[PDB]
Amino acid sequence: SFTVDSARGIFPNTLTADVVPATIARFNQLNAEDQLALIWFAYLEMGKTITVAALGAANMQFAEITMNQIRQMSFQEQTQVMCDLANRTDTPISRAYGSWTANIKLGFWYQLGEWMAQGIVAPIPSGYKLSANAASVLQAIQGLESGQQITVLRNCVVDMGFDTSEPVVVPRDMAQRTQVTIEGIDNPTVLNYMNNMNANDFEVLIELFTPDGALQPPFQKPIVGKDAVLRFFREECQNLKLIPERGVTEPADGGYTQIKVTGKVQTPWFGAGVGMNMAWRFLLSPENKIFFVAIDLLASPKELLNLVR
Amino acid sequence: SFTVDSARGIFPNTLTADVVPATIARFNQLNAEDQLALIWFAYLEMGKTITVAALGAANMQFAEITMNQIRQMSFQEQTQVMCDLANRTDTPISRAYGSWTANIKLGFWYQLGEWMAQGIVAPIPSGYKLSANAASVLQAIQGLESGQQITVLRNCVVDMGFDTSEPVVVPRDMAQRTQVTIEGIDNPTVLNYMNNMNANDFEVLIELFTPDGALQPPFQKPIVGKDAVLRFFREECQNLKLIPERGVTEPADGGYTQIKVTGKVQTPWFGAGVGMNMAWRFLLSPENKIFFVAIDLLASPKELLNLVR
Ligand SMILES: CC1=C(/C=C/C(C)=C/C=C/C(C)=C/C=C/C=C(C)/C=C/C=C(C)/C=C/C2=C(C)C(=O)CCC2(C)C)C(C)(C)CCC1=O
Ligand SMILES: CC1=C(/C=C/C(C)=C/C=C/C(C)=C/C=C/C=C(C)/C=C/C=C(C)/C=C/C2=C(C)C(=O)CCC2(C)C)C(C)(C)CCC1=O
Repeated sequence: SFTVDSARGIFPNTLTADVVPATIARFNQLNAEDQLALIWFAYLEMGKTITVAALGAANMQFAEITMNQIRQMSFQEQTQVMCDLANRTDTPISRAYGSWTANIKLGFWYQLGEWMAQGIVAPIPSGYKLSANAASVLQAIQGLESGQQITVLRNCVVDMGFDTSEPVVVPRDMAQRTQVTIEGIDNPTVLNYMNNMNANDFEVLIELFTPDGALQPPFQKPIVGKDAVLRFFREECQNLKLIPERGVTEPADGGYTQIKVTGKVQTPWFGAGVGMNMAWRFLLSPENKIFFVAIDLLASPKELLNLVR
Repeated sequence: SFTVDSARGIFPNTLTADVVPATIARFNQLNAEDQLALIWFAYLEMGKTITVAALGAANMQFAEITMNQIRQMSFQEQTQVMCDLANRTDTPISRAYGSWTANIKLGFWYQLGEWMAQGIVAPIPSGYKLSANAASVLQAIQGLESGQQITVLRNCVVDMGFDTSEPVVVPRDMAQRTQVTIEGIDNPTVLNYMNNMNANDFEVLIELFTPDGALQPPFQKPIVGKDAVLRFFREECQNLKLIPERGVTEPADGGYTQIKVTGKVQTPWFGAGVGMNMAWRFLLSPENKIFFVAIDLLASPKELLNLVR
């Protein structure tokens, strides 16, 4: 009667941008000094693109205390803390970082990055050489389209720190809510998944799922059950713009229904500056609830028009 | 024996950018809808220049709660709150805003501005007309050099709300502190004023002043006494870059000494993107303490080379 394991293979010819996890794996072999410098360089040719729209919502007071403690350190001390983070070293600061949600980690580095650009905290050593391995990883990153580039950078940041404040979640006022249109799809479960995402209405959204329903983010394991999925929505999924374009519906065994939708997604971290090409792969129960949805980062815009079996 | 009143006229041929307070005065006559739209337009052609370097230091948790409350409002409700702020209306939100320090007010509008650019909060009405008066004020703003433009915008923002959380102040580590060089000036009181400013070392800095010493910001009244001046330093003066260039020293009556220094200042809100041309006008006591310093926004770069009586 379909498992999460079996559901995650629906629409198998959806070609994903698996260069992204490949490059992350290459990055995770580098030494910490290589990792910091590589991101800095990759940051120098897209850092002015980040926006503050994702902040003001992740609440940073306690993290900012640590940021100011770093700001008071000598450049040798600041360098060591950043290496501790990259190495996932077991230190108090690195444990604190590792406890943070993804948006707080990103805001932490975003602020430190601006402080570095203004000399307020330690820049990357002027005459420091990217190792041969690191130079090749950087070159690979520079060759990716922006949506894949920012995904690599986010995942690299989020994984730092030693692995062991709740964000304010705000549903949009009804008068401003939009309704998507999807060429070839009118199933309200799919339309309302998109619309409640876009309105941050996660309490309505989570009711579209089966009790054991699962959601699989790009290049991640499935998140299983309403509690975990809702937790993921509130922690990470605020102020996305989901812009689906088209989709197809296929019968599935046992009264299930599988739907593929392609389109574009914008993250509040970059706004309209970066449109990532995505696919949503749904498996709906006989009661038309979401038992499984996978969200794929597509290999290229050509995949937006790939709706064949 | 010199008063603050008499001291503020030293070096009188220092030509200031008094177009800045003139344009602020014109702005303060406009209706609230005109004020919001005018800033938005003026913001559209310099908004991507603002940086986050001034945040993470003004601590915004409590202000951000109000920002999220605004984010939840209908566009009609959000519009009214912003008009209340511009009109300095006596409302709870506008009283809260009016109680904030300058950097918190600026961060509040900075975040709302990004949210507006992404549709998260109410944009300016598409078919709204700047009145004839407002169109002329906007044109005047657009014609100013960047340093004067950002000064107009800051003062306009700071004055909103109904007039009735402490920032983390971080002195630079000694190993990173820089020393200015000023062509024609070696008086340590002047050099160390600049150096302690640049290191956020306000407790050392304030000791350079006489007990009754006064500081006059651009187009402001003098701030009088160590307590008030130190308060101003900690609330507003973190992470400036003072880049003095040259200066002159003149004897003054009663064993006093008057010094003029010209150069450039950068604010963390824009980093190196905006260099404001400034003059510092010091009156030093016989004990070589700062009895008075005025900081002038100069009319044009030509004034950097104006050291004549
Ligand atoms: C680290 C470092 C730096 C700092 C560097 C910095 C500041 C780096 C920061 C980089 C940032 C801000 C990266 C943000 C990436 C966000 C992405 C890819 C969002 C994707 C969301 C998607 C696809 C949504 C998907 C969704 C859809 C549609 C659903 O349907 C369901 C939900 C779901 C979520 C799945 C320095 C520069 C300081 C140098 C030193 C150093 O080391
Ligand atoms: C409002 C509004 C918007 C928002 C607009 C926004 C976000 C506007 C934000 C504008 C910003 C961030 C303006 C910042 C200006 C800072 C300056 C001029 C610093 C000067 C410091 C100096 C000269 C230092 C001087 C110093 C020296 C050297 C000393 O020696 C001693 C100390 C002293 C301090 C004197 C929207 C876009 C949302 C539209 C709606 C709407 O209404």
